[PDB]
Amino acid sequence: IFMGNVVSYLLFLLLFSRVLLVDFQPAPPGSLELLLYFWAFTLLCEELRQGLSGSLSQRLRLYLADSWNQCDLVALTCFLLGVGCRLTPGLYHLGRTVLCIDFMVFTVRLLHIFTVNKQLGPKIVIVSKMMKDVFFFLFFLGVWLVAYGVATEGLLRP
Amino acid sequence: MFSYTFGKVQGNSDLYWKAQRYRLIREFHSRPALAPPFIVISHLRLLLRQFRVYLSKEAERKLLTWESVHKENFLLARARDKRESDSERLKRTSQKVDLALKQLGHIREY
Amino acid sequence: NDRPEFVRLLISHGLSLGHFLTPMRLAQLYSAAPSNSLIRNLLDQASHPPDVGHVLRMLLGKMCAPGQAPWSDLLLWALLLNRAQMAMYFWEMGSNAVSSALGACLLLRVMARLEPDAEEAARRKDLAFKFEGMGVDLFGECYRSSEVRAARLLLRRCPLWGDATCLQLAMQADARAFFAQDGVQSLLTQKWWGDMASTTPIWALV
Amino acid sequence: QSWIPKIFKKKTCTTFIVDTVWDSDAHTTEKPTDAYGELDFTGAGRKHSNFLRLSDRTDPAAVYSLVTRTWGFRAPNLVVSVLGGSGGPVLQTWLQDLLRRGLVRAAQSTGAWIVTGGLHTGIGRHVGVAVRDHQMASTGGTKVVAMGVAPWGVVRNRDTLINPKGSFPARYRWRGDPEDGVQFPLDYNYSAFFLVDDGTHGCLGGENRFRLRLESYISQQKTGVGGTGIDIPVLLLLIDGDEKMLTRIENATQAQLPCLLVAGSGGAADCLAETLEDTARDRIRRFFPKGDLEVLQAQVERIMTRKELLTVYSSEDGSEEFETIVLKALVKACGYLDELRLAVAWNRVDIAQSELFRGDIQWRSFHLEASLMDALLNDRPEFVRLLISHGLSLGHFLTPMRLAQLYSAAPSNSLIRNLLDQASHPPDVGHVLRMLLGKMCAPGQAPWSDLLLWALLLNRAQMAMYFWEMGSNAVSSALGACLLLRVMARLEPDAEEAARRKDLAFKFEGMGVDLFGECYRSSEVRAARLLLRRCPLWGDATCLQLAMQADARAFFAQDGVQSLLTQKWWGDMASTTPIWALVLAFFCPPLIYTRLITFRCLRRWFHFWGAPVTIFMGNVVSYLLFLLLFSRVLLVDFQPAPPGSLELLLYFWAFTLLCEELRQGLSGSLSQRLRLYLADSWNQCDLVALTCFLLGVGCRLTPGLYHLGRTVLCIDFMVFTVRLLHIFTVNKQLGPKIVIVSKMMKDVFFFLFFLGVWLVAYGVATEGLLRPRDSDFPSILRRVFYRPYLQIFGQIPQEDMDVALMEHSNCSSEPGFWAHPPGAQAGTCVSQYANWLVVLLLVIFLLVANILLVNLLIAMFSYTFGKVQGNSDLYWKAQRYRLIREFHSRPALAPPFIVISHLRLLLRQFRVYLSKEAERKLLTWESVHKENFLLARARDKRESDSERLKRTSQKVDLALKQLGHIREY
Ligand SMILES: Nc1ncnc2c1ncn2[C@@H]1O[C@H](COP(=O)(O)OP(=O)(O)OP(=O)(O)O)[C@@H](O)[C@H]1O
Ligand SMILES: Nc1ncnc2c1ncn2[C@@H]1O[C@H](COP(=O)(O)OP(=O)(O)OP(=O)(O)O)[C@@H](O)[C@H]1O
Repeated sequence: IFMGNVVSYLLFLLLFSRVLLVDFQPAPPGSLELLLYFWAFTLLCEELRQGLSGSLSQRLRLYLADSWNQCDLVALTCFLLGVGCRLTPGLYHLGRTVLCIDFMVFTVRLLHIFTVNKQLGPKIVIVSKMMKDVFFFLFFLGVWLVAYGVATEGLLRP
Repeated sequence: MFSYTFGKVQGNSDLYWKAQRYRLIREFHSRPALAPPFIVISHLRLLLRQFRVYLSKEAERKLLTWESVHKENFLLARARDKRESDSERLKRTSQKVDLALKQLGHIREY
Repeated sequence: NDRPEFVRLLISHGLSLGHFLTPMRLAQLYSAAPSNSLIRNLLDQASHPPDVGHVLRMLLGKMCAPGQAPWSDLLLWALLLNRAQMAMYFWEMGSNAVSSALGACLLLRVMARLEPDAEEAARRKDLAFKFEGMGVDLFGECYRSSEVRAARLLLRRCPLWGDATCLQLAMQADARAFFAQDGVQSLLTQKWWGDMASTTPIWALV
Repeated sequence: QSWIPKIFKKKTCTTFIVDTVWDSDAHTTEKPTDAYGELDFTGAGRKHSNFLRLSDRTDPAAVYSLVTRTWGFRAPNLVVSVLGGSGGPVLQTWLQDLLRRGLVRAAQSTGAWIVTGGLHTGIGRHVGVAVRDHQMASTGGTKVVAMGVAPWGVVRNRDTLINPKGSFPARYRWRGDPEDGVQFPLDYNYSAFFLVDDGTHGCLGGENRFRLRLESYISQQKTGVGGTGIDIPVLLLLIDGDEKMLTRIENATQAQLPCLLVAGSGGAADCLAETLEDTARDRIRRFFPKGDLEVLQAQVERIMTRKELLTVYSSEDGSEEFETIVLKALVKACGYLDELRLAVAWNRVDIAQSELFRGDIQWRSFHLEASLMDALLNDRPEFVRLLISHGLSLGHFLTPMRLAQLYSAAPSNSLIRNLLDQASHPPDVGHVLRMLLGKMCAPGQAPWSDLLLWALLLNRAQMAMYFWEMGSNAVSSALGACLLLRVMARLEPDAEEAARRKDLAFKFEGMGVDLFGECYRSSEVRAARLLLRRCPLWGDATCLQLAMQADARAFFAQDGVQSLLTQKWWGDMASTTPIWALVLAFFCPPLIYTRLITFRCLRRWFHFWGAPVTIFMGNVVSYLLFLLLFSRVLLVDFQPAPPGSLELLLYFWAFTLLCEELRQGLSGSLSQRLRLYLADSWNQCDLVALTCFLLGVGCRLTPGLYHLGRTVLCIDFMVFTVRLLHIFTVNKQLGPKIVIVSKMMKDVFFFLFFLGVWLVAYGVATEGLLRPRDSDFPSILRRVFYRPYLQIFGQIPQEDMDVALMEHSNCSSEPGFWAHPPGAQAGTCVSQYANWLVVLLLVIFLLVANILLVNLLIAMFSYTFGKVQGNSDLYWKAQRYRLIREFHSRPALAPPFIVISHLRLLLRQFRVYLSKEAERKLLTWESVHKENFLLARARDKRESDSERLKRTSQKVDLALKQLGHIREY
């Protein structure tokens, strides 16, 4: 079942990229875009089933307290928002942009899918423990960038 | 910093992954055998219709007796290991030297 | 009076525990908790004879909450009152040892959250770690003896703990040391491969 | 089980006679039994006993087989039947001390069965109290086994035991009833209960006949594995008693059962003891008032008739002297058994030491051989060590019949039993060794090697170690033991038995390492001769061959073996020869005759050009020149024209390389050798290289497929070049790091997986945002994967992605604003709707890939390197011998000239040899070093703080005993 779902998710990403890079036009949606809509609907139904089978309020709070389920909810919400924007005649480019970012959000869930895998799992969970070092690096880099960039811009006087 | 943190969190991350492996396997066992977008088929079934062993009493009794035998062996081994340590040997030697002193005092009195 | 050595000595000497422990005696045992203890607070809440069943239901939820020698009753009493040595003795004299160790770990970890005192919570967590270690050691012994019977012991439902399996109790108790031993991991691999052989190559599966 | 009622009966009365004589056998009918199974004493949290209601006329064989096999009771090494028991719940304190400290302690130490009445009254109650008190103040020792032979009819609340289907969890009411002098409960301190139903109710004494028959039957069984041991000793202990007890003693004496009478007890015990020490009627009158004198006197006379079966436990004797007294009661009954065989039947090595040390008796060779056979069969290494340290001829002891008996002592479930059964399609140990270790590795006078092989096959660690310590070819036997144990651990159905075999193999490998270290510290030349000699015990295999077969990396890793390998690597030259000197002599042959190379005309020439290091250097030079020729042909001489002279020379060189590979594959059954060759990764790479060379040459020779041949040969050159790493694996400097490199592939794969996911996400997002007009499939793949991949290496094309750096042109008919990227493989027109997001995505991509992923990979590499350093070094040290041997086995010529030597090998189709004197001297030297090493280890163990504390505790116990003796008087 894990292998089948991995293959299905890879094909879903392939279809998503095919629709995003080729089939996405200001015209009404075509067959492949509607197939992508149906596939995202089935993904949403699976997520809803998993949330139900996991009181209603306590279960919803449990679902919304999980970081990866927050990411999956963000993915599905952005997909819905981009589709709604695109179907509106005015907001086609906004829908394209939202769906472009939503593709990244969908793709980064391969790590969460393969967390169960024996080889990738421990290192994937180690990766999340490096964010404090990353944030220290970003803070020091931001301070240095501000100082150096403002000094150079002031010296050069463009 | 990355090298230090990696070396520091290696073992705890491995233990966490081992602990969560059961939940991941259970979750993959609970899901439909179909893959999307075909899962909707199975979903319709789950919309229309709405990791364990079972042992007989004899088999359960035999299994519990076997477990009790292993528990008693483990407890006996632990007790033997504690008794034969140097701390307990020294304690018993001190107690027996106290007993010898008492007997020597009794002899010395008369 | 919390004298574990005396109870061990008196039970090692001949004595019928099933005849000893009457419901009045069990009520007296539960009425020996300090008025400032967490168990006294829970019993007072459940009384809106003791209500140990209600306390267990509210602590471990359901399907995890729990004549003849009643070692399980005495173990539950000693766990609720946080008496480490007597709880360990009653575990050593009981029957469903691995599941009772996991359930004791779960109950102690649950009650350590409801502790107003940080030191009492630390004591409960220490006792829970000791019980988890006892379960790990006993399952290691059993698995070295026999893998099939160890797997049956791990996957059976214990009626003492609400028909919960050992894996469910360990997951609820967050007993990572129990999940980390080789027998449990190999059983998990065997369940992962289902009705196929765990040694099946990945390329063959593809 | 469910078969018990079919073979065990119960007696129910049919003929009614009022209280003319009720016969127990004539007026009763036997029916399938209804009371059998296990007992749970309700309320008490104790283990379940095993109970059986059985007829009075039940043969002891069936019940004994039920106890030993069905109920899982070990056969007793001794049976003490306790009789008598004066009326009164209170015994004399000294008698209670005798029952607890003397009887129960001895029963636990010797593994005996205590047999008495199982009821909670009288001597049964007192023995139960003794067992309880012993267990309360007890260590982690095995529990005492108690049997209660009690009448069915006086068992209180026995109706709860009746269930024809089998009352396995039979709940028994053992307390709470008013005390009565007729019915008594079952004492729960007893492991098993035999309820002898003779048909009566409330009558005592109907079970004595079955009890005596059972004791007599047990007296005829054999101890130990099989029926090889001595008859099980059965002793009757008598305390107090009455006239019926005198009848019991008379019957037991007539049944040839020794009786130990406790002096100071009372009637029927002090009476018989006083009569025995007197060697007449007043004693019977005072002990037995209201008893007819004639019958009692005649009974006492019949008792004294067989007075060699009676022993007296005098009041002077203490409890600690119980076992010894039992001994003096058993051997006196014999006059077959002796004290040594009894000490072996029990696990009492102290008794054996005391018996051997006493000088009044002189043990002969047949006593010692019998005891040694018992100790060997029963797995008693301490006894065999003690009996061999005592004088004994091992060559005379071990006969072929005895060795067959030793091999027939293996469990039916053992691996060795399975192998012996397979080989028997006397034992077939030779065939088993042949099938285990192959051939040329598979194995009067003291046969220590035979006993070592027997102990290794049966996996008896302590006896195997002892037989190794007593043997001769110690280093080779340790390596061979390690090899055999590692081989047999694969064929083990049980994982724990395989773990035990691997533990023993590690211990033997450590023993070999320690002994070779000792020998090498003593002398390097003799140690090298010992390492390189052929051991006829292990198929004329050298120690290096045994270590290679056993994968004994710890043996290869010690400094003496490594220095010997270096010496063999340099051949007939000095191991300290500089590498630059070797190069100078290689390129200037006459310089081998100068001071440059210190050897240790024609002979010198062959010595220099036959050394493995010189062959390695020559092959390295040849392979470098082959790669040079390959590159010259590939870059210059490769034309669609027919092949030239250099290309044909390259063809010939590749042919000679293929012939060398074929020779190595042959010299390494045909199918098994081919599978071995194809299971090696580097040989797979070499096969791929040669196959691609052939494929490219075939394509090029075809007129159509010239470019395909060029491409295939271009990749094939890379495959050939990367084999320099495999060539230099043998090198000392590069080897360990080369093998460390292969352990980084998991980190590499994690990096590639994370990078691929990030590349897919970022590239598809950027391609979607930019919307290039030249959206061909290769162009899309390029801009999705290849350009972001190059951004990781500093190739960041801002002008192709940042619209602010482009010229804004109306190059698209679609609504919106567009810009023209100058890049050739860009879309020639891109959207500028949300180009700030493209820039932000580039910033995030650089952060995630160039900073986070790369540094994470560095951290993972550092961790893995530190983790696998030592194991990689050990692996390289282990494989060094095989690499040196392989370079020694190959021709002294280098390709393409090797074909010359190959023709020779086609036309004609690391050891020392010692004389008998030199071999004997070397083996004696090795034995001297082994004995010194063993003595040093024993001294180190004895002088440790643990053993000092243990001896101090023992001597304080002795001092307490002497102080008690002083205090008594
Ligand atoms: N059938 C039995 N076998 C072995 N031990 C027994 C048996 N019955 C009682 N005992 C032990 O004897 C001890 C004292 O019990 P005892 O038989 O003297 O009286 P009781 O029936 O238990 O009590 P009470 O006097 O209140 O009726 C206890 O240790 C008990 O376990
Ligand atoms: N020549 C000898 N030198 C030293 N010890 C010896 C000698 N002969 C026998 N022994 C030892 O004496 C002990 C008993 O052997 P003993 O000489 O009494 O009889 P035996 O010839 O070995 O046996 P048997 O009585 O069966 O002929 C053994 O420990 C044996 O090793």
